[PDB]
Amino acid sequence: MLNTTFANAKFANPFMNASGVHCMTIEDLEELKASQAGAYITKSSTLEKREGNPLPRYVDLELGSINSMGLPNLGFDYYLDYVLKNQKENAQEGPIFFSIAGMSAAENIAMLKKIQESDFSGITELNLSCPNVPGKPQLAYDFEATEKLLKEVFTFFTKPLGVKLPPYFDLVHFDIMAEILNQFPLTYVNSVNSIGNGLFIDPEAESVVIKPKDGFGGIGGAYIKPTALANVRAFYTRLKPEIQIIGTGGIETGQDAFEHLLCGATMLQIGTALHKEGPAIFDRIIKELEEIMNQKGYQSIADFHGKLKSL
Amino acid sequence: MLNTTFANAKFANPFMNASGVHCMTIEDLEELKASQAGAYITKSSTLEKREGNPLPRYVDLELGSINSMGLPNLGFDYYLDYVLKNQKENAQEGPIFFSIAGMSAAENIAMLKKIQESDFSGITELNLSCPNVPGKPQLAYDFEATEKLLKEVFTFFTKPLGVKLPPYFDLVHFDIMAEILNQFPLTYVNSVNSIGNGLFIDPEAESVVIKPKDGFGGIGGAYIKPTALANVRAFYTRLKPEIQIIGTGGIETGQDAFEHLLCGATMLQIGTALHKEGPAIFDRIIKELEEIMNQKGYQSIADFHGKLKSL
Ligand SMILES: Cc1cc2nc3c(=O)[nH]c(=O)nc-3n(C[C@H](O)[C@H](O)[C@H](O)COP(=O)(O)O)c2cc1C
Ligand SMILES: Cc1cc2nc3c(=O)[nH]c(=O)nc-3n(C[C@H](O)[C@H](O)[C@H](O)COP(=O)(O)O)c2cc1C
Ligand SMILES: [Mg+2]
Ligand SMILES: [Mg+2]
Repeated sequence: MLNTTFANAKFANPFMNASGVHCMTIEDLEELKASQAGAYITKSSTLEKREGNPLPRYVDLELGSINSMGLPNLGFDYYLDYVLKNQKENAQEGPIFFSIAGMSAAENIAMLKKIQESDFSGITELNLSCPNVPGKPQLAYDFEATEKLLKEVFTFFTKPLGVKLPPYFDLVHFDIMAEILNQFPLTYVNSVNSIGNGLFIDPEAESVVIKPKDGFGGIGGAYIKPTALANVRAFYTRLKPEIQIIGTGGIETGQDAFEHLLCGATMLQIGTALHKEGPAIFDRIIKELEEIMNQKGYQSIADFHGKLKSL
Repeated sequence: MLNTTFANAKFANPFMNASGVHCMTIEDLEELKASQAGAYITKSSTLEKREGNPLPRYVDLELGSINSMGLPNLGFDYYLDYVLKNQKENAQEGPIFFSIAGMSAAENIAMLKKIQESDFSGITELNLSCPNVPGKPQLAYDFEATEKLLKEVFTFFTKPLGVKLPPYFDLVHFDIMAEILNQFPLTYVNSVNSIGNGLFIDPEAESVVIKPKDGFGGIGGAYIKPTALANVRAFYTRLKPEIQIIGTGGIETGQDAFEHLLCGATMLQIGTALHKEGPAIFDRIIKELEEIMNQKGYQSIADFHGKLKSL
């Protein structure tokens, strides 16, 4: 019942891991391949391997999570080499997603050039929103810089490309971003990355809970679902139909998934919940969503996709 | 134990209602005066009385609330007339706060000029962040427009003035705003107003829960505490000491209050929790905070104010 068509490809279901969660190593990736996830994406990579920020840098919270990982990853070449080899095995339905988060415009262009020249036939996700890199603000909050980068990207990148965006909180910002994005042959928009620079405090110790950036980190989980749903819906009613949407944020139950789909998301990514539960979450949430559909008499996501009703 | 000095005035405790909650009518205000709240603030007013947005426009949520009130208020003259008469009675310790949220720069300047010319001896709060006025984005997200307005304001406004700000999620934005604000003889910064344009969905009805703006509304409550604490802390380490801070967002228990104070807030405002519990909340939360202080051996807020520890 969850069969999904996205980026002109077929997926068994819309569920995926969110970049950064359970996708650091080849072992992690193979575990996602073995799970019931409809598709999976690699950890955002940089040209060179990164150790990331000092620990502790991730903490589970009652209402979600907080983190400042600092883009730890095994490097662009590691992930490219992996996806290229798996591609040749045709051992999975649906292409693999490849996330990149260059430390600079030049690095992003360099990696995109390499992907374009390689035989990679999967999907690429350009991360314009990492909120945990010291001294490096979220690019997608600089509309001018974002448009400038994308224009250069599309002068050469012809393969499927999506952009991971930070959350927006003003309708005019959605209008501005949509106008910018609609001018490009983008495959999709992924809303949203973590709510940036939040803070969690241990009242007993009177201190923060993560070491980097004086305790400031990206917030995920139940805390951000209202924002995530709003972003998915706001872009759904503004983006040209050629640009599909991946919904990310606060997805833990079939009900949460149902809500994102009702808003307009086609694919769904799970971050915090997956970090806590492991790959087994996919089998659980798929069953929860199917139960909701069965109760409503729905046999396909098309029966309710994007049909959220206004009052 | 909670005696507080703010804007050169003395308050019995730091607790107040958040503008917009339990402060619409004179009756509401008198109820706050009768409560244990250390101080209170009026509903943000406009030059003309406003009916606000269509109902339903406010809904209680398990993790907080969502709303799109649309600035319903009885008009500037109603509130000014009230505070002026109440001022003459000397029936309360600490000045009353007066919030204004003009529909335009001209409207804000007009109200500020009227306050300046009146005998009002209390504190004024300029709302630069209402996220529920259709076609009117949050001014504080337009740094240029914000600085331009404040420069004009301070060419004539000499009375205590604070600004209610929306939440920021990028450290560079805190830097930019702090630089702008530090050039003025501002009395305080109030962080934060609601997380803007969030969405809540009733999965059974497959629809939004508020009527205006297709269901998009300001999010308050537990959902936003991480963001609220971060904003209070980020400005505390960036603002010149002359500018104090009012912490607002996700305050429901003494522990939540303790956390805001630990971050650097001097006064504390309660929105969602007060909306749900009523003025009795002040008695409860004051006792909860005092119990926390007693267990830690603290006899004054100065014992921990702004002392949040980094790792
Ligand atoms: C530990 C951790 C690491 C993350 N790293 C990345 C990353 O490398 N690239 C990216 O686009 N998003 C990253 N994110 C953000 C997620 O992809 C997702 O957007 C966020 O957690 C919101 O979803 P959630 O509510 O399900 O957690 C990370 C999140 C977490 C919790
Ligand atoms: C029903 C309602 C009305 C509000 N109206 C105003 C307003 O007129 N002026 C203002 O500065 N903030 C207004 N706010 C926002 C609050 O002052 C406060 O910043 C927000 O609710 C975050 O605090 P909380 O987590 O305790 O609810 C309103 C909030 C609610 C829930
Ligand atoms: Mg599989
Ligand atoms: Mg009283």
